[PDB]
Amino acid sequence: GRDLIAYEVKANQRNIEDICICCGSLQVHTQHPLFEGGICAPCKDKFLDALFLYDDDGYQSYCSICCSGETLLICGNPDCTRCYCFECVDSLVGPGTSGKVHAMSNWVCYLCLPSSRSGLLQRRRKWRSQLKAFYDRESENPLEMFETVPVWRRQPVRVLSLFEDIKKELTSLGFLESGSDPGQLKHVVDVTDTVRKDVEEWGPFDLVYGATPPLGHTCDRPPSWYLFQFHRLLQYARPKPGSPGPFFWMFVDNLVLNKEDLDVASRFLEMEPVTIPDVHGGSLQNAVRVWSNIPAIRSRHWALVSEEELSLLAQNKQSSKLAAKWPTKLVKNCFLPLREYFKYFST
Amino acid sequence: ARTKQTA
Ligand SMILES: [Zn+2]
Ligand SMILES: [Zn+2]
Ligand SMILES: [Zn+2]
Repeated sequence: GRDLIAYEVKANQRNIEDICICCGSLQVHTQHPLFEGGICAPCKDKFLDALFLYDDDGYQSYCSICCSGETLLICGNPDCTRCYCFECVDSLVGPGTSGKVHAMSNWVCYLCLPSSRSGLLQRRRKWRSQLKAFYDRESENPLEMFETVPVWRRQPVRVLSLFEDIKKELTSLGFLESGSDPGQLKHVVDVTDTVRKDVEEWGPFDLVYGATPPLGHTCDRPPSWYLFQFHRLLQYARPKPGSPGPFFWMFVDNLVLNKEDLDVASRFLEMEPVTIPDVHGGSLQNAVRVWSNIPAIRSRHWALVSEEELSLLAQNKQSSKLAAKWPTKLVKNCFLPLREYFKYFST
Repeated sequence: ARTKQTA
């Protein structure tokens, strides 16, 4: 119905807010987050279905407006990750724009330029908030949803990682400067004697990461321990009640905890794990169980894996002199959604 | 612009 939408507005004199700018329908549900206009049920359920879905490339996965899986025009800015759908542009901005755009060399999306309006596309007044605001109101089991952050108010990320050194990764992700001194990352291996007072003085935190030691057991400390200490420490790390809230935490397991000692973890962390596998074309090299508050991490789950598989997968590894090489690659991209909250450092 | 499509 997209070809008709533009008529409806300049002809039947409707108010965009009355046509699902996604699929140009007339049976609206509740207005559209990002741009001026409404949303149909079938269309909304999808908007949700893919909110912070990113890809190896590093950009968002679906159309910023319609959630189309087709080809997408990407922003030319490095602060932006949003991508815009061919038809969407054309159908709402004006005809023959996706042309002009695929033409342009230095493009800046709609949620990036000075002028508020282009064609019929109208970037809401202060959307970012209205977005989350939507999330809550519209999903059926809302989760921790933190308002996003305009490119100019994005201070650097302050991280604390227990047992495992992330640096290398968040570095490659564009989260850390090149200056390895004020480096907002604190690593600490032993915390058995650490008190809430320490953590507090340790400078306030934005992200607390942490994870169990690998299969190549080098440190003798009952797995379940880590789960526990991590938990503790975290509360310390948290912020003084009522403060804004850009606050994220994650705990990872390389299949080192067992059924019991795990059903535990999930109770303390308050969320069923999210096992992420490493593919090799049919085979299965490694895997990783995860816990976190980071935007949509409960979508990158591969129910395509079975317990009885891992149990064995964890047999051919304790059967060699493998290196404690920690399976980074797995989560590296999980952190992507954050690019929308903290400062990014161009390489 | 720059293009891209994912599965
Ligand atoms: Zn629709
Ligand atoms: Zn942009
Ligand atoms: Zn679109």
